[PDB]
Amino acid sequence: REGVFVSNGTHWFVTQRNFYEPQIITTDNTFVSGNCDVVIGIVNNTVYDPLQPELDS
Amino acid sequence: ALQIPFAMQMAYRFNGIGVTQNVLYENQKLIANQFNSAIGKIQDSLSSTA
Ligand SMILES: *[C@@H]1O[C@H](CO)[C@@H](O[C@@H]2O[C@H](CO)[C@@H](O)[C@H](O)[C@H]2NC(C)=O)[C@H](O)[C@H]1NC(C)=O
Ligand SMILES: *[C@@H]1O[C@H](CO)[C@@H](O[C@@H]2O[C@H](CO)[C@@H](O)[C@H](O)[C@H]2NC(C)=O)[C@H](O)[C@H]1NC(C)=O
Ligand SMILES: *[C@@H]1O[C@H](CO)[C@@H](O)[C@H](O)[C@H]1NC(C)=O
Repeated sequence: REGVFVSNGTHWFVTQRNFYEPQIITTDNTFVSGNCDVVIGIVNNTVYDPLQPELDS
Repeated sequence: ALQIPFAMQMAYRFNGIGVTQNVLYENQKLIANQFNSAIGKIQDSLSSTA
């Protein structure tokens, strides 16, 4: 939604463009669009959902 | 100067004109072809119209 995905070599974060500030990737930082068969350079990872833990417990 | 992949640069640029950046990535090949054709047309236009 705002910022870009970066990686410190092992983990992926989403940070604002003009100033490093890594954050855990979640549904509050990313919006879904399309599928994985069209984008070029799309990588694989896991996006932690804030809602899942609340309902699981 | 900070490096950045050209594709992500155009994603920022599209964001700058109120278009969701997913539009660029889903249509990257079309945009590239249109841009190349535009450059070719410019080359043709300059070489003929003084
Ligand atoms: C990339 O950043 C992550 C996040 O800090 C690093 O993983 C953490 O490393 C610290 C040790 O410095 C641990 O205390 C944390 O528990 C780790 N996080 C998780 C979720 O396990 C990771 O090591 C960094 N990678 C590099 C190459 O620097
Ligand atoms: C990212 O993950 C997907 C699966 O979520 C991978 O897709 C696999 O692609 C290979 C090559 O065609 C297939 O044989 C597998 O069956 C696919 N997986 C599934 C679950 O269908 C994809 O290759 C991964 N890419 C990267 C860069 O990690
Ligand atoms: C990036 O460039 C490398 C070569 O340096 C190539 O192997 C890879 O497929 C390219 N990926 C993208 C998304 O352009």
